Amino acid sequence: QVQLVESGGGVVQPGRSLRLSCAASGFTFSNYGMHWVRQAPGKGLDWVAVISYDAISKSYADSVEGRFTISRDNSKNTLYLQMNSLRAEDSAVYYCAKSPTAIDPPFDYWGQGTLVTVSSASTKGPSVFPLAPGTAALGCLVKDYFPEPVTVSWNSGALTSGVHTFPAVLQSSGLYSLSSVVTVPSSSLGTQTYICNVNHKPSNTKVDKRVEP
Amino acid sequence: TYTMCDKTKFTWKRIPTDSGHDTVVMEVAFSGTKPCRIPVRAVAHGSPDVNVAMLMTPNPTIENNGGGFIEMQLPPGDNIIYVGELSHQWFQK
Amino acid sequence: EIVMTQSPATLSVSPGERATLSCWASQSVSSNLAWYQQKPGQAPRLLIYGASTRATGIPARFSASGSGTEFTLTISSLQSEDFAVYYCQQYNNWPPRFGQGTKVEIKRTVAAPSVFIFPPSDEQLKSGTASVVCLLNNFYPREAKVQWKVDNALQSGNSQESVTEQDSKDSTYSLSSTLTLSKADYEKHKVYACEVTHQGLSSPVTKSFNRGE
Repeated sequence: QVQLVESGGGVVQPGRSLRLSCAASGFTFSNYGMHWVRQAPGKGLDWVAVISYDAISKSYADSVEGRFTISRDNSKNTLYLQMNSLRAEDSAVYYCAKSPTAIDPPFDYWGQGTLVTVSSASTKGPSVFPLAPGTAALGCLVKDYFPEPVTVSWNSGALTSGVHTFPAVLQSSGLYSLSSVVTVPSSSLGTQTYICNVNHKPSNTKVDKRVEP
Repeated sequence: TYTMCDKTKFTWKRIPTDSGHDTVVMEVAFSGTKPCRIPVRAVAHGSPDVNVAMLMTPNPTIENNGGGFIEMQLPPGDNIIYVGELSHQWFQK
Repeated sequence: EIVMTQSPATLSVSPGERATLSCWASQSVSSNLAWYQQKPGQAPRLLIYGASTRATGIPARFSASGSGTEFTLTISSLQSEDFAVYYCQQYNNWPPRFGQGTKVEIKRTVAAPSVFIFPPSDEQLKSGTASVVCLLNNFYPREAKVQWKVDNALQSGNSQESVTEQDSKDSTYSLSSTLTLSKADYEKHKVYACEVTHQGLSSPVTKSFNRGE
C-alpha cells in the first residue's frame, strides 16, 4: 500500500531555516510527481510546490518563491522541502502529496502532515489546574504552554465517555491554553477518583492531576 | 521557465506526416496542467539512448490556449517519435 | 489568476439525506477539477478527479459532475462518516488552486446546552492570575452566546472561547469560555456569572458563584 511519512517539523525562529522530508514507500517513487501542500491552523489547503518525477521541473506558489526549494532523492525515495527566511505566516501543517502521473495534480495520496511553528517563543510546558465539580462536570485547565500540541487523557484512558478536550486558544502572551472536561454521575464523586493525564511532548512534560470535589 | 508537460497526457491530433518541405510535422493534444513545455524526442530503432529529433520548432509549448505543433527532421531509417509517453513510428527516406 | 469559490460555506443535512456542494471557477478549467474530503485532525483524501471520476476506494454515493466554470459534488445518502470539510481544486492551470472549502455537518434536533461554571483553583491563585471557566455541554445547533458578568457588570475583551468538533455519537457541540482576571481584580469582586443564550433555551441561563463559597 502507498505510504508517505513526513518529518522535520517543529519550532523555528523567524528568519531561519527548516528542512522537511517525506519518506515514500509502497510505489515506484521515481515514476510520480510530488507536491507539498500546507494548512495553517483552522484554515484551508494551500498548494506550496511541485517537483516532477525526474526532478527536471519545479514550480512554487508565489507566497514562497525565492525562499523555498523542493527537491527529491529517487534512490532514497525521499522528497524534501528546504524552507529559508521563514515568516510567522508560513506556520502550518505541511503535507507531502503524490501525483497519480508525472507532475500534475490531483493528489491521490497524502502524508500525515508535520507541524511547523515559526515563532520566537520558548518551548514551555503547561501548568495544569483542576476544574472541580444528577450529572456533574469536572476537568483540567492546561494553561501557558508552547508549542502545540498537548494530549489529555482521563484515568489513563479508562475514561472516555463524556470527555471533551477543547481546541487550544492562543493567548496574548504567545502561549496556548486549553481545557478538558468530563461529565460523570454525581453519585460517583464520593467513590470514584478522577485524574487527568496531560502530555506535552515538545517539553517532555508529563503531568497527572487529581481533580478533587 | 515553464515546467515540462506531464508525459502521460498527450494524444495525436495529427500523427507524424510528410510536410512537403523535407521535414516531419505533427500535432498533439494535451489534457493536463498548463502552460508547459512539450517533451519531444526521437530514437532510431535499436538505439534507444541517442536522441535523433532535430527540431525546427525548438521550444514547443502547450499554452493556456494554443500549442501542439511540432516540426522536426529525422535521420534515414526506422525511427520512433516520442511526445512524452506518446509514440509513433516514422520511416525516413 | 484563477479564483475558485465554493458554495455554500456550510451545509446541514439530516443523515441518510442528500447533500449538494458547488464549486465555481472564475474562468474555464475544462474538466481538470478535483474534490477532496478532510475530516478533523486527518489529512485530506481525494474523492473525485477529472470533474466526475471517483478515486480509488470512494463509495458509489459520491458523484460529481460539471465542466468549464461550474462543478457539483453530490452525496446521495449522507452517512455518519461523510461529515467533513470538502475542498475543490482546479488543476487546469499552474498554479493549481484549492477552493476555500465547504463544511458538511449533521442536522439534528435542537439541544439546549448544560451549563457549568468553575472558579479558579487555589493552586492557580498562588500564581497571581485567575481563570474562570464556563462549559456549555452537548448543544445544537452550533451558534451560542456566552456573556460574562462580574458583580452584574458585563465584561468584554477578557474572555476567550473554544468549540469542539461535532460529536460523532450525538452530533452535538460543546463550548468552553475562559474569563481571565488578575488575582487582584478577582479579589476585588464577589459574583462571577456566565450567561448563556441558545436556541434550545426559552430564556438565557445563568450559572454563577460567589468568590469564597
